[PDB]
Amino acid sequence: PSLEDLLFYTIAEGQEKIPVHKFITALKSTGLRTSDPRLKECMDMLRLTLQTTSDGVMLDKDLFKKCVQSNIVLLTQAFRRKFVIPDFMSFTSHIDELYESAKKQSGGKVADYIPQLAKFSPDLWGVSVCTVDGQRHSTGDTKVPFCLQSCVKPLKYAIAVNDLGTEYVHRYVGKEPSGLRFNKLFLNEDDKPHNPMVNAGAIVVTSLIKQGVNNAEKFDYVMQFLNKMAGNEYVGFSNATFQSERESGDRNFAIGYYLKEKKCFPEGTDMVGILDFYFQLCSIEVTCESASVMAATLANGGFCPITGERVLSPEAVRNTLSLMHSCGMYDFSGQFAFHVGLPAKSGVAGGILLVVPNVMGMMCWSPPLDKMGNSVKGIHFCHDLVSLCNFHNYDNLRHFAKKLDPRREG
Amino acid sequence: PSLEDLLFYTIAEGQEKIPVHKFITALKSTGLRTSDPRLKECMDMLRLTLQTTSDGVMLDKDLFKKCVQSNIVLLTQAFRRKFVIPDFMSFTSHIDELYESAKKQSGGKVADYIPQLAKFSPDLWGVSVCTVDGQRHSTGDTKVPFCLQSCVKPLKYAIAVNDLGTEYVHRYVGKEPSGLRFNKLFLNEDDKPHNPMVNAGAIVVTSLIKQGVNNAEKFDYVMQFLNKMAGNEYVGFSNATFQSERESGDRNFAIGYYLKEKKCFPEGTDMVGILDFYFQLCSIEVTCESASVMAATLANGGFCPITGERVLSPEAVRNTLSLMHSCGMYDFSGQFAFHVGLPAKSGVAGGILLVVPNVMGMMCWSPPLDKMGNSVKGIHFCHDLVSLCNFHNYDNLRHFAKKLDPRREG
Amino acid sequence: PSLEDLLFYTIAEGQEKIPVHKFITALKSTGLRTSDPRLKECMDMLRLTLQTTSDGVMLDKDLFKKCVQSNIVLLTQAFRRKFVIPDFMSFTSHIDELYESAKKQSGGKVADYIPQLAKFSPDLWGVSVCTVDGQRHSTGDTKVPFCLQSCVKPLKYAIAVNDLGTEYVHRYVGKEPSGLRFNKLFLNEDDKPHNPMVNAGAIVVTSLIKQGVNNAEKFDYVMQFLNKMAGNEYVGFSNATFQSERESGDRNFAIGYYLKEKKCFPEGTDMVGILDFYFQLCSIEVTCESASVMAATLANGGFCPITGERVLSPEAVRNTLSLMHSCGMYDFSGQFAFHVGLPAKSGVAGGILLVVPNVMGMMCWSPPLDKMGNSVKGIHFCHDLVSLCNFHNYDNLRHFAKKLDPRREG
Amino acid sequence: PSLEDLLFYTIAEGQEKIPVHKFITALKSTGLRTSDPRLKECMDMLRLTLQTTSDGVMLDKDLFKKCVQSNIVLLTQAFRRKFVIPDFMSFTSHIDELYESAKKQSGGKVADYIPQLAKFSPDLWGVSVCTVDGQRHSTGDTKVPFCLQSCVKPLKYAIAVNDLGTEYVHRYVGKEPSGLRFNKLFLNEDDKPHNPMVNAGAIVVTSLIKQGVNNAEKFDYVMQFLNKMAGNEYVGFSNATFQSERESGDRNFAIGYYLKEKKCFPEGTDMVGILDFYFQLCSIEVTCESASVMAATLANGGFCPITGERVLSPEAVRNTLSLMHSCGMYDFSGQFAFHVGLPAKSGVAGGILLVVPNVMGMMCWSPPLDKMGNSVKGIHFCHDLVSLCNFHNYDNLRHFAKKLDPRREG
Ligand SMILES: O=C(Cc1ccccc1)Nc1nnc(N[C@@H]2CCN(c3nnc(NC(=O)Cc4ccccc4)s3)C2)s1
Ligand SMILES: O=C(Cc1ccccc1)Nc1nnc(N[C@@H]2CCN(c3nnc(NC(=O)Cc4ccccc4)s3)C2)s1
Repeated sequence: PSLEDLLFYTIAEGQEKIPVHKFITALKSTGLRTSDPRLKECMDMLRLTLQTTSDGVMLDKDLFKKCVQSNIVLLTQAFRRKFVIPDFMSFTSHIDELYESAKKQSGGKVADYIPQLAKFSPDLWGVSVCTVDGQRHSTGDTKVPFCLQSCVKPLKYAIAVNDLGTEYVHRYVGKEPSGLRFNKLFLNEDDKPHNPMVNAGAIVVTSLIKQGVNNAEKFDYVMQFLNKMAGNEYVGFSNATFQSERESGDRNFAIGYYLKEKKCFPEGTDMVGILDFYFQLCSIEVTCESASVMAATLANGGFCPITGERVLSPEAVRNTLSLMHSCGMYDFSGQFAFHVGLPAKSGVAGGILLVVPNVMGMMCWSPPLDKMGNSVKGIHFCHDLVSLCNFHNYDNLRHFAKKLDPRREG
Repeated sequence: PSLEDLLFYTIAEGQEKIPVHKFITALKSTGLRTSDPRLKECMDMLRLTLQTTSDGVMLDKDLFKKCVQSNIVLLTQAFRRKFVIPDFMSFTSHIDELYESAKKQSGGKVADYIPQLAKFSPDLWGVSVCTVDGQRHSTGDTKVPFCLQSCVKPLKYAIAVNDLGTEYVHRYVGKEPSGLRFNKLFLNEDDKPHNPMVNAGAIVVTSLIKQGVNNAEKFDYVMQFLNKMAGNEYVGFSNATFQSERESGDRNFAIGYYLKEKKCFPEGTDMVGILDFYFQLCSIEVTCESASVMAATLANGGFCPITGERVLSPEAVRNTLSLMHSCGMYDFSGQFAFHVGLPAKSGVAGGILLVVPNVMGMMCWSPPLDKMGNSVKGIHFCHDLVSLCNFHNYDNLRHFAKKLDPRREG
Repeated sequence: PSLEDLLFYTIAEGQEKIPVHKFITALKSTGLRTSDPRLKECMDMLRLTLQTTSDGVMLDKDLFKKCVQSNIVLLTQAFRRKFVIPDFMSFTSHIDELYESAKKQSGGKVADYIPQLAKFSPDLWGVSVCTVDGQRHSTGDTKVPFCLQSCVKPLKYAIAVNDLGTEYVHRYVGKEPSGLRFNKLFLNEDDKPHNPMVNAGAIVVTSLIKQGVNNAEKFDYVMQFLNKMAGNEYVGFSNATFQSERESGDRNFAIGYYLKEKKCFPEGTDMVGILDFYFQLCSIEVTCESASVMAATLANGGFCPITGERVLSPEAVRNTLSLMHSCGMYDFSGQFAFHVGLPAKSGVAGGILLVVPNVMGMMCWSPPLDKMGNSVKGIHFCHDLVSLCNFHNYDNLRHFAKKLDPRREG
Repeated sequence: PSLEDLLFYTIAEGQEKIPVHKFITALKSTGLRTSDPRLKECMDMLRLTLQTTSDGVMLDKDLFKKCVQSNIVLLTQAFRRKFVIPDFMSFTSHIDELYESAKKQSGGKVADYIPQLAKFSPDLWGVSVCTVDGQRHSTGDTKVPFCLQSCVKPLKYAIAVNDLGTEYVHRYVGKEPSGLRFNKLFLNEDDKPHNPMVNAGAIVVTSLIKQGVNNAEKFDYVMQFLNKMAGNEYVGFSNATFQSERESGDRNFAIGYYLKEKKCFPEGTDMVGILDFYFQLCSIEVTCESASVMAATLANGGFCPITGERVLSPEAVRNTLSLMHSCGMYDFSGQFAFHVGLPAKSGVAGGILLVVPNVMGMMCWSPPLDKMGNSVKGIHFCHDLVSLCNFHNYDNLRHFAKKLDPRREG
């Protein structure tokens, strides 16, 4: 009694033959996209079958077997409800409601210190989800590209820890929040930036990645790596944002000279070059969708959930998630950790990279920022989400009052 | 047939009768203690039956059932390996190795600013575990009473949030680490103490509890509360420590007057009484074992694992777990959060209250402190614990390298 | 058949009955003594059986069985050559050659040092062997009482590590030898005595044992511990040696005051009293034979060989053997470790307590000392022993030139 | 019956023929490598058989006999579980766990001295095992070449004693640790370096080897010797490390001139030349794997375990193990001897040559050293190994508490 034929009877309902669209609809209903890279062989085979059998279109036990066999393990887990969120449909309806609520939150100011962010409508609002099992949902403007900006800080920190290890990286950068009123100070008392999520800390992390090669390869190396975290969905680049960011980055240069003088960099660092590399990494583009997959890779201990590819070490991902928890939301970091209790990173373009460990990754995007620099609708959404679901780090998985748990059912 | 007989033959193993000792030994190996409050009916019925047949002492099926039917759901759960740590006997052997490794860390200094702590041996060292299912383990000096000191701070903060709610409580006290810099200041910029885990914060929290009634009743109420938390295991009081603490609390009187002048207290507070109540709370005694149960209540969403009682609202436990993560280990809070990733609270007696959410609570106790004020062996044990098991809060449950996961049979 | 009968036939050579004396002669030849504590039940039963009849005395199978059934495991082991040295009769013959050869080393000088050792005569010379299986051999003056003097140092250090543990004991004393040039300093750079085998170290170890009771109770307690170690063989006390020790004790008082000033003792120490306790411990009396048992308890992982009792924890015995290796023979410790490769401890009375781990314990005793303070004859014998047998710690058990291995048969 | 046959039925299980892969799998599970030089005849015959029969490929009892006849003794020992560590599979699993435990110890600093050992990273960590029976296991970075450095000191001292005797060699060098730890001084009071494991002792030992010929012959001579100890596994040379060591050896030139002036060399010694030879010997290269075989030769009384060849005299190997005990780990020598109780030698590349007498040889390697100059990870591993197994010199083989003994089974 193979997997293939016993799953066959599940969708077969008791009939001899299965509608192709009935299979596809059932597949989608689990939250998997038909374009999922782990489902390619099966999708090619279904397409091929539609060609070679216009006499249909319905799958015999043996025909069904011939399509789904190469992707059979995934298809089972999907259809035997063993995914991290069993009732993904119900969950996405909740996501949509959360979305509609934050959509009514119209305040905040779009960043305008360079013309490439002043341009973005205040009304763009997008939310994407990717579970650690690759289940997907999106609502709103989730295919509009925007710059990562500071959302890239944890990503490049993760690359650094991955390539070099914790101990080395943290010779150069600390692992703690500054404390909300040592905002302005570049260095902690050990003459290290206090953590990798502040600009000074990010600038030093940037200086550690791929030492020795030029910025072109350095950038290519980081771009490859983001491609994998995103399961090869959209990772772009804004040159316009880069040119603007470098021509108006006085404080970043102020930080650059300070760090150099305090000898914060590895020997042989070309600081002005590192600053230029730093502006490039800030100008790297995503959509909500592709970024949600990056977040999911961090939710999934370093494996990209839609390719099954190991992208980062567990050590790299844990460190990163630790610091997004405590340092990722600027001056709202403590507030956020307290009330939302999720690892997250915001950016000046309006992105909030969000991780729900062992469940899912998200990217919420809306350009208007609050006084602290976080997307208004993103922050509102994040609070609501943890109000609804027992996703708070220190929520309990067995005793959680009236909170809903999307990891269960009846 | 039914649960009791189903269970009966499991322990029975083909033969007709079960010896009582063979049932008791079977039960212990699940990690439940025979004195478990939820197993009282069963043990009462065993004592009656061991009175009935000095003739015995076997148990046939209907007699076995007579003993266990009242506690059958718990006993089945225990015996069919449904507990949070299925192979607990393997897990305690790991705890024992961890224990012996920290035992070799003989450095640090016993607090001597008051004589009651000076007298404690630098060689006392105990660790106690209580899982969210009531499984128990201890190694070392675990029934020796010692004062909570600052380990009580999250307990009384939990009580305050439980009785009054988050929002009211945090009108008087903040929700963020000061961090590690700065760390002499009594108030943040909103003129609130930074958080509940610092002295200034604890003092203010102490003032919110059971307002209106006198300090004798307040202490009573908190004792009863700590009783529920410990599942009625050992909670006491060191009057000697109380006297020492109060004739040596210049700094907390300095804090008290500062807070009073800044109007940090609720209207109608007698600040000097509150400072007397706070010193009392610090002088409350526990053992490793009874404190590990309190920690398990926090691990278990507010339900005391060995009684089944709801002690704290889930709100209270979350808030508390949040602030123990970022603020619970003094100047080592950030390092500890980064490296151990567990909510914890230390005290100057050498206690470390440790919570592994959804898994277990622990108390570690060894009087010698490091220069930050944390128990040396406790700190070493805690690091090792998380080097071994995937208990770090930002460990992945599915992809965790070569860490051990005690929640699985692998 | 059964083991008693199997054993019977062995000792009965097909003959119908075993004479008692024949069984006794057969038993002695294994190396066991008839007075062996583990063989009491059997000897009690041979005494009773030899009372049943004026003469007799034969034992048929059921009578033999009657006497030997209580101790059959040990008797079988002895008779089927399972003892650590199978051909023990051959071995004692080579102990005797070694003895006679050292007997011709008449050089050296008795400690005139105190009024009690000056009368002890340079012709006395005895060597006793006790293996880890209780096999015994003696040659020369082995029942003559003499004081342990510094041979007591590993014994009292073992007691301390046994009662208090390694980490406590070594807060007070070190675990290395100093310079052969710094054999005059009392303290190392951490202001602890160098190790337990020097006077300053021994004095500090003496202060650790049974704190809180008077020194007459402390002395009793060490004597009790020393009784277990010798399997209740001779342990005494020389008041004479004690008096001359305490008057000629200027350097110990010098060390005493130096340790006091440098705060080397446990809090609440009466240094002057400790010196007096110390003088008593050095004046404790043994014979060659009883001391060899003490040495064999150390050879046997802390179990006394002729009684089976767990006398010392493995930690105690290992710690003790390690420090006898490097620190046990004064200025000759280095040369002795290199050439003899056995843990040993000498004393000014002429004694050398010798441990061959996993094989045997020995006491060698001969009052004339060389210019380093070690018994001339003892040192000569220890050299010859390791020249003859592959007992050196860094001899190879498989490839050992033309050395003899007593652990192996033909 | 013939051994070949008796062994045949073992693996035959009950069948008439043995599948070749099944014999190979059974062989390797003993820990023997198929590439073992003692198994060459058998492996050649098996390879030949696989050629001369495209059939099977299964061994008749007659065919099997033809393959394994010439190596029958060793194959018997291997299959009848008579190797020093019977359950090698279980042991290697324990090696791996110790490995993973030391792997999380990322402190220490790579030996920066004249930047080019700095070329390979602080992340390299490998452990290789070779038993005295030739059983092999490796984990981590064990085929990366690194320079012996000071790890070569015991090897060239063993060569010297082998060729010259103990008496000659120790006219020129001492037998003792410099004591507590002055290796400020080059000479002891007899104007001899203290022992062969200090640089002045190593330099003087170097001057002893192969006197009369030039340095290339001397070097070839020691290299062929190293080839035998390693069973002809990798022994190389780093010219890079040599030129470097040669231009950075002021201290060694300071020692060289001191020794010359104090007449420490043999008559006719060209000191500056000897220093150059000395630099070359430090620059000799091994892997973890080949070095483990060297250590195993020392563990096996001077016979290389994987060739059965006599490389060093028992006197040479004993002398070397005695001095590795007390003088092998720099300043940690006393502490290491106490806590680990194994002969070991560290080098500044991060290697630790470790001998467990009569059991196995090991090489641990991790470049980051501690303040004393010993590999952080190696030291951690060595401590953990002796905590786990009863391999400490002065562990007892019969009574050893909770330690595991891998020389045993049930
Ligand atoms: O803040 C204000 C006034 C203000 C108030 C309200 C609104 C607008 C302006 N002015 C500033 N001047 N300079 C600043 N930062 C420079 C650059 C980085 N830094 C250090 N980084 N690390 C250092 N080393 C340390 O140890 C930490 C430290 C510094 C000061 C006090 C305590 C600790 S200095 C020194 S900010
Ligand atoms: O100010 C705010 C609001 C705020 C917060 C953040 C940013 C802007 C405004 N709240 C508070 N002010 N003062 C407080 N505590 C009392 C008074 C000062 N103190 C000392 N702390 N430390 C003292 N001694 C020293 O700072 C040298 C020293 C340094 C190193 C080693 C030894 C001494 S006095 C004890 S709470």
